[PDB]
Amino acid sequence: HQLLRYLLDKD
Amino acid sequence: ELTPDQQTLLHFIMDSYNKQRMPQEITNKILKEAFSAEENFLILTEMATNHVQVLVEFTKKLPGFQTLDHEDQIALLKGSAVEAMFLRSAEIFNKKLPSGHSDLLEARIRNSGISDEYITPMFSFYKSIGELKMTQEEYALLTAIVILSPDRQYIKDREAVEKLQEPLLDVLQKLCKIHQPENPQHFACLLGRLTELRTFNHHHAEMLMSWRVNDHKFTPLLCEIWDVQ
Ligand SMILES: COc1ccc(-c2nc3cc(F)c(F)cc3n2[C@H](C(=O)N[C@H]2CC[C@H](O)CC2)C2CCCCC2)c(OC)n1
Repeated sequence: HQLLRYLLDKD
Repeated sequence: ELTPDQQTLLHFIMDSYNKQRMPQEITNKILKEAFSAEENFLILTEMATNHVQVLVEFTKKLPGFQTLDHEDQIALLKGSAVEAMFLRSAEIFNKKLPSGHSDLLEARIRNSGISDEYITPMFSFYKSIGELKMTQEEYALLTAIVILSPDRQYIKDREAVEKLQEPLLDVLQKLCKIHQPENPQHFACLLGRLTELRTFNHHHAEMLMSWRVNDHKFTPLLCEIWDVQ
């Protein structure tokens, strides 16, 4: 789930 | 009556919830003209990709969410995404439209491409939501409650999620006593609706694969959230 991880960790 | 902190929480949840695509934007497209199952599948995947993106931003603004374990954060999103999509669809469906419009919208959805097997329970759930006569705040709080469900699979710290869900449940309960004082069963009815939401999540992949199309193309983001491709 690297896209979801990206969307959660982005400012 | 709501406290100053609860009133603050409610407006903050409302503003974040209002960042979604307008119901009218969605219903205008469906009502305007009839589309083939191929065009409707494409409309659905794009609508669902937008929904997931907007849901992640809504979820991030939920009080205490950013303090949770990162793996639990993902389990919560993966666990609620489909339920939140169907709850949003139920809201848009029960929004008042001119005479005959909601009859055409229902007929257009019935012939979208989805197999008849899933049509009846989907419209049953939609019509049950409509009977509740829910306000915009009730839909917003219920969506927040759906996302912050501690009884979600793979959750490591259930108590951490519980602490976040409880103040939202309290606000909803106060609004249910204010909005419908003649119906003291209203809060219980909304909580009951969440069990029906979970059934759609179990049959989500089949609903999509049984669509009347030759190829079922999904976006990389939808492949992560849905159990497809
Ligand atoms: C997976 O099976 C299915 C089968 C029907 C739907 C479904 N129910 C709807 C009820 C409405 F009242 C409505 F307006 C649209 C609705 N759709 C589609 C859609 O576009 N849903 C998005 C979801 C995310 C939001 O942000 C916006 C709406 C569907 C309607 C028919 C043409 C194609 C698109 C679905 O949505 C949950 N899932």
